[PDB]
Amino acid sequence: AGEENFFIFGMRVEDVDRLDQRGYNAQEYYDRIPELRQIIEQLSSGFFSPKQPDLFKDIVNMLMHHDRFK
Amino acid sequence: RKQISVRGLAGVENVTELKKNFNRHLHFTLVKDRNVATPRDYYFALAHTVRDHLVGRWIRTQQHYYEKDPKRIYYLSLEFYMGRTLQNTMVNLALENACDEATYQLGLDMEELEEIEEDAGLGNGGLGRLAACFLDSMATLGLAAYGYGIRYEFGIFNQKICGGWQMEEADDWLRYGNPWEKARPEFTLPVHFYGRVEHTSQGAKWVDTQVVLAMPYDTPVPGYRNNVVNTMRLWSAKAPNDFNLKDFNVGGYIQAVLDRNLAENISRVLYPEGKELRLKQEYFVVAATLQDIIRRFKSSKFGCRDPVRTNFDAFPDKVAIQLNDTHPSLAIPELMRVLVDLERLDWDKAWEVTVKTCAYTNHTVIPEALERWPVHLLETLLPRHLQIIYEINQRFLNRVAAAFPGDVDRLRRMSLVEEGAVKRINMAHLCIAGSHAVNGVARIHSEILKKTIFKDFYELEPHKFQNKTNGITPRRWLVLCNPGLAEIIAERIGEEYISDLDQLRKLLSYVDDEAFIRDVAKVKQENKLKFAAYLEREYKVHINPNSLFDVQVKRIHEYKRQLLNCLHVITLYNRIKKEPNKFVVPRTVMIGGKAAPGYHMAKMIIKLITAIGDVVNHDPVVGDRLRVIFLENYRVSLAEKVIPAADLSEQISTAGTEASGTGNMKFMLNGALTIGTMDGANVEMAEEAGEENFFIFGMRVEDVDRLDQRGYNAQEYYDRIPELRQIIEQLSSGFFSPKQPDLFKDIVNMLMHHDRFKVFADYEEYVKCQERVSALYKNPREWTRMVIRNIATSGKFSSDRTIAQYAREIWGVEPSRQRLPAP
Ligand SMILES: Nc1ncnc2c1ncn2[C@@H]1O[C@H](COP(=O)(O)O)[C@@H](O)[C@H]1O
Ligand SMILES: *Cc1c(COP(=O)(O)O)cnc(C)c1O
Repeated sequence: AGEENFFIFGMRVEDVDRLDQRGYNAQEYYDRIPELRQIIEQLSSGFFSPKQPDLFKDIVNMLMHHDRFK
Repeated sequence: RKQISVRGLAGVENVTELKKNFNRHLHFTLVKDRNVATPRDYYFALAHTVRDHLVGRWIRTQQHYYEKDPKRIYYLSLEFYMGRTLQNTMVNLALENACDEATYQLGLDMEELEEIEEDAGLGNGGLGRLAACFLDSMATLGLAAYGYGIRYEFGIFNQKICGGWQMEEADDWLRYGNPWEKARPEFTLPVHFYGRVEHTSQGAKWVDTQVVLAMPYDTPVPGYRNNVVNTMRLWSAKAPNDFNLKDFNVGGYIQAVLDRNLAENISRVLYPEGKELRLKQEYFVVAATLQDIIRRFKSSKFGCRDPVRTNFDAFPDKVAIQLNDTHPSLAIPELMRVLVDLERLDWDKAWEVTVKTCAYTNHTVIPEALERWPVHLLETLLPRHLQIIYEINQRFLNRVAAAFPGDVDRLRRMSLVEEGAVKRINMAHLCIAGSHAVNGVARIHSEILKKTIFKDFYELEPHKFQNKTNGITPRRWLVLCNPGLAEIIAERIGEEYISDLDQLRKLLSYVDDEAFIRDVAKVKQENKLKFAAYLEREYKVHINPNSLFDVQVKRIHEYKRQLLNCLHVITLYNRIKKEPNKFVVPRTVMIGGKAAPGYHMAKMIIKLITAIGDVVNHDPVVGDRLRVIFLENYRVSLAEKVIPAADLSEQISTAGTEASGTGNMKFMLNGALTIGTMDGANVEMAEEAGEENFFIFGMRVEDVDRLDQRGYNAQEYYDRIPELRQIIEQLSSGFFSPKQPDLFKDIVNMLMHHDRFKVFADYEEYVKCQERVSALYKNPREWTRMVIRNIATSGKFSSDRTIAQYAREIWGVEPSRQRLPAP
């Protein structure tokens, strides 16, 4: 198709291998990236869940603290 | 009739009498003979000779509570880790010397026979050890208490270590009788299941329910020389046996041979998810129990003291119940069903009584571990019950609303009905609302309840949330298990300590008396001495008596961290090998404890410990400077051999996790220095003994939240600490596992990339605090004066203190070490 003709992005295999080697910490991205910080805090307040705000709690921790898939 | 008395049948501290009794029971109770008796047999001759006395005073005490009619207390716990009765009974009734002599004059040795008893397998860990202590303290305080649980027939598993892997065999401790128990077929009760609630005219009726029988078994519990003897009453489930033709359900189909075995295995085993049997086991223990509880309120004289309704108004004056952990919560709506539906009160006169009866001990901190049953699951087998929980719920949320008006979100958090995919009933929140007292079991713990877990229950009900720090009996865990240290502490200050433990501060005088200090150190030389030997006799190893007996006995679970301890032992191993001729204090590291089946991490840590064992214990360069031993089938009678022998108690969990920890304590009283993190019951020990008599280390709860805050990243500790990096690469290459290199792949990876508990983080600090430990062991007079200071301070940890605090601030009765009359 041609590389231009394709929206191919993000990490390739090397960088994940290299981030597994240098330890991946999810907090560090959260503290820089500003709309991210914002939407995680939205998920915890229970923006997207008023009746059980608490409900998405495990998606947060999964990400925040223990995500294999980056 | 008056002619039929307890009276003529004894001689008590009398050799010749007990030798006469022993010969009857061997030949008339046992219908055995000297020409035929086993060791197993001479302990049922002896245990029966020691039981006569144990029951004559039970006869007397129970009559004594009917006549005195004291408010009664009932500890509802699904696990009583009793474990070995001959000696606690011999020493709580003071017949040990007289017996030792009788059996001795007969020509058997009493110690032989003592070891044939298999531990009374009705328990599992913390929760259930505790309950067992509280019975010896509650009898001793002359309180009219009771212990009610299930009699498990197969306990929980016995641990076998085969191929350095854990094999779970079955505990049929019930194999040749348990002489300490009495079967009462005649008080069998219906426990009801499934069914439907037919609401008729004046209420609702719970119709069409399967019935299971609850048979009781009575085990007398002797207080310490105060002549009381209470009861632990456990229930054995049993099938109805109409199953053949009587009912016209069978004949044509006995596929309900099933009903029969699903019923018997409520009493078959301990547990060990939302399982229909766990709830069956919970309801079962409660219900047959609440009919004995209400029965005695009617029959124990109070049938002639009715005044009005044989009133259940006089019920919280004269009965008291304890929910020891959410495993009896159904006692609360089981009681509201008995009062409203079966008796006939209105729902407030029924609730007043229930909330004025139930007090519930807590022992959990993490949300994730509070009890929560699915409501459909309560619909099918307990339909009336989940109707009564919903009543409770409506009203409790209307109270809450009277109080925090406008807040809906609090209402939707405090309710007993949790919502998600699969709605559940917060058995935690049931317990709190149906109670006049909630209490953690250690100060840091009770406060985190009020602060973070149970908080909206404390703004609403502040007064309710107390605490009553855990404690241990001194009789099992110092006299019985340590006659030697029992002996020299008697020399310098006499008995009242055994019956009054903060009286051990008197020992702070002797801190520098060279007699004392040779004698505390000598008693320990000899406790280690015999344990080196069973570690040869009953299992195998070459122990060096003269080493730092480093022990760690915990639930083999990730957060308890025997992988922090595995890393320090690989680090001594490496050290002693890079430099074979440096003086490093010789150690015997010993770890023991059960996995609990199917937990794969745990089962791999038990193998890790034995892999390391095999390597260091066969490395010739090492000699006896280092040995790693896995103790197998840790249970109450090992705990009583290993604890006298320990010099270092390793109480190392992640800062913030242990809620308290009953064994923390067992060690202190037995003179062993504690290495451990600032959490649980370390917190009030490092306060009682003064911090510098303690080896407190690591991260504090403070800096664990902090670590989570900037995100713990294991690899950075990996990249600075050079001995760590070394052990990780040893684990992976299969230095410890040569035939399968890749065998510890999971543990490694765990540590390195997803350890919820921050083992690496406490690795520099822990190796250095141990360096300071071997340093102080290298100087016998100061390590012994630390020890004297930790023993002198044990008092804040008697179960006699804890039980007192129960009797006075929750159950409302008064302790008494006064002797009851009897025989
Ligand atoms: N009405 C009573 N009068 C005197 N002693 C009693 C009475 N009821 C029970 N006991 C004693 O208490 C023991 C336990 O009673 P129960 O609660 O029926 O298991 C009995 O074995 C007797 O020793
Ligand atoms: C006291 C005791 C326990 C308690 O475990 P902790 O780690 O101390 O809470 C466990 N097992 C036995 C045999 C005990 O006596």
